[PDB]
Amino acid sequence: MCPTPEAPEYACCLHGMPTFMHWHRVYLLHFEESMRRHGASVAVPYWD
Repeated sequence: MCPTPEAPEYACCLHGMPTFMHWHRVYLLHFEESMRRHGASVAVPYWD
């Protein structure tokens, strides 16, 4: 689903380009924003 539903005939995440980072930044944030909505007192941890 990408521009413009239901026309595509496409795939919707941004790889691989400079804005890759950017996109996924947003993505993670979205996730976080939903997670707290169900009572998350914790931000998404990172695994090293």
